[PDB]
Amino acid sequence: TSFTRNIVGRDGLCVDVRNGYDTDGTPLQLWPCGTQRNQRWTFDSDDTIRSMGKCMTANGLNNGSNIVIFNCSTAAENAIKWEVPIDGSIINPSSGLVMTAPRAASRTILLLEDNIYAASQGWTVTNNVKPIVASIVGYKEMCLQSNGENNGVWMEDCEATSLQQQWALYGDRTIRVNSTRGLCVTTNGYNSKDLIIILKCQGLPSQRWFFNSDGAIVNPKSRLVMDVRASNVSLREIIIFPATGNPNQQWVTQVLP
Ligand SMILES: *[C@@H]1O[C@H](CO)[C@@H](O[C@@H]2O[C@H](CO)[C@@H](O)[C@H](O)[C@H]2NC(C)=O)[C@H](O[C@@H]2O[C@@H](C)[C@@H](O)[C@@H](O)[C@@H]2O)[C@H]1NC(C)=O
Ligand SMILES: *[C@@H]1O[C@H](CO)[C@@H](O[C@@H]2O[C@H](CO)[C@@H](O)[C@H](O)[C@H]2NC(C)=O)[C@H](O[C@@H]2O[C@@H](C)[C@@H](O)[C@@H](O)[C@@H]2O)[C@H]1NC(C)=O
Ligand SMILES: *[C@@H]1O[C@H](CO)[C@@H](O[C@@H]2O[C@H](CO)[C@@H](O)[C@H](O)[C@H]2NC(C)=O)[C@H](O)[C@H]1NC(C)=O
Ligand SMILES: *[C@@H]1O[C@H](CO)[C@@H](O)[C@H](O)[C@H]1NC(C)=O
Repeated sequence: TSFTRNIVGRDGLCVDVRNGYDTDGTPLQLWPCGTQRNQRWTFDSDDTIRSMGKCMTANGLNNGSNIVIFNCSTAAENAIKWEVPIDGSIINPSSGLVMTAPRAASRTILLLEDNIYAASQGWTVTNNVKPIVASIVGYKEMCLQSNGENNGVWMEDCEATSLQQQWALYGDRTIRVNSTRGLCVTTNGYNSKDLIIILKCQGLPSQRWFFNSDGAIVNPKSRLVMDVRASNVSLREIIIFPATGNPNQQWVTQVLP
């Protein structure tokens, strides 16, 4: 079967066929999300992703190769097949390379690159082109809360009026301070017990997260998950740690009004 959606990525911008041209070889880029046909992507059971009747195509299968639109019947078969890993990557199976936005700006051209699980490599296939705004409820039914740039995140009693408990879940798989959307939940390293803080969004692997089906919030590069340190909310420390399924690693999003 087939179905059509937008594809939201870095900084909440959308995958867009540049200038709305359908000529073979036209690059894909980031552009602010809308309803224009050059942002509407049809996913077919043959693993093609189509816009304006043509296919998302790797113009080469090397690190740094450009991704373009191209006639689906004349492109190389290997170059038009894509899958959508549950962590939000868009992968070309033949090469193993993944769709990447190398800069945050509008008009950045999308490339196939080595998978480093970067936030620049995160995408969401959806008709809602706005970030989802939610509280993140965890251990002891408390809420995850921001506390400024460079500072730790930590747990507090949930309050409908606390803006610092309000998170924008962006299409690039970043978790952002809703009121200050240039700031990202960031692990301060990839090792167990590294602290989770807020830092300027930079596309990094340390800023990419995945909400899995076991109630964990996973950092794909490290493999490790958000953890209320020592099950002790008074420490005011959230770390990354291996997944245990314990109550201090369970989370659920609660959509905000
Ligand atoms: C695949 O392409 C990437 C983008 O060109 C390479 O990473 C980039 O390497 C640049 C130096 O050549 C570096 O200044 C860029 O910031 C970096 N981009 C990022 C953020 O990944 C990548 O090169 C590998 O990784 C980089 C960071 C260095 O460690 C290089 O020595 C590595 O070769 C390319 N991968 C390969 C396998 O060449
Ligand atoms: C993809 O490239 C194909 C090969 O060049 C195009 O099919 C060819 O379209 C020609 C111009 O319309 C037509 O004279 C040829 O007979 C046909 N060739 C073959 C081998 O089918 C194709 O065009 C689409 O498909 C054809 C069948 C017609 O329906 C066209 O009007 C379609 O545009 C190219 N696809 C696209 C979307 O451009
Ligand atoms: C989250 O932050 C967003 C962005 O600042 C807030 O959305 C703005 O809200 C005002 C008032 O309703 C609107 O007029 C703007 O159009 C909104 N902007 C955007 C870009 O969406 C939002 O209210 C915040 N809180 C929640 C719960 O979503
Ligand atoms: C939790 O952390 C606080 C703050 O550091 C500390 O005073 C308290 O003793 C800890 N509780 C436990 C059970 O370790």
